Amino acid sequence: GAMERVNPENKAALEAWVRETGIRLVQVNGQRKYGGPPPGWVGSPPPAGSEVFIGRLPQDVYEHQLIPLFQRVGRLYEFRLMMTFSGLNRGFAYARYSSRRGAQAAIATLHNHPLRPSCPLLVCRSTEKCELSVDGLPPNLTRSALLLALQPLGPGLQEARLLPSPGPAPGQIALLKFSSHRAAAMAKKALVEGQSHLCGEQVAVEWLKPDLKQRLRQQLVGPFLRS
RNA sequence: CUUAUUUG
Repeated sequence: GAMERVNPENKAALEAWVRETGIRLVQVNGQRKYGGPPPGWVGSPPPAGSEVFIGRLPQDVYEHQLIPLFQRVGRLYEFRLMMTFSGLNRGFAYARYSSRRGAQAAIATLHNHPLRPSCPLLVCRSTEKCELSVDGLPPNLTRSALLLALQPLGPGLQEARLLPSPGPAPGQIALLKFSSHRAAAMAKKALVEGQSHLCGEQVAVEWLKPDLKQRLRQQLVGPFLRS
């Protein structure tokens, strides 16, 4: 029989695994995330580039493959894996390492890992979610009103600054530091949902980028090199 | 780089 039916043995295999480590994948309306890593180490990820994200993966692979592939390049603190149902499952996931040295090895090891002859497994980092980015903004409105305009929908905001535009054109950029990933996502989501066009102008909501951040920093160091 | 969570 079979060969014309689904294979539940796959999703059953990881169930038999999570039970033997006691991680018990927490569901998110259908998504899944791993946590509560095995003993042999103690601590918590410090402020570091310990963030890593794989992409362009197979739509049929399970975390029972991606997760061990993470625990071998470095200490995993928390992995997460998501898919969609608009017509077909996606294949993308990310993880946070005990330190950036684990995250740096992971990309340099998994990006160069051809899981299949047709799957150039892509990886990335520095998408910490800890910070939010904005573009366009109001015409002349002050930075104080920008925050207030999004403060009731993102009360987790600790600090924000507006200056270092991506260039070459003017228009500044707004860089918000939230209390948590989701805290920035709750605010970020409201802006893409339609809380944008503040002061009747225009806005574009996006996260930090590894190319954006170096350009941000190269001009941010400017006023910071002195008192 | 062939780049993602807010969610399907």
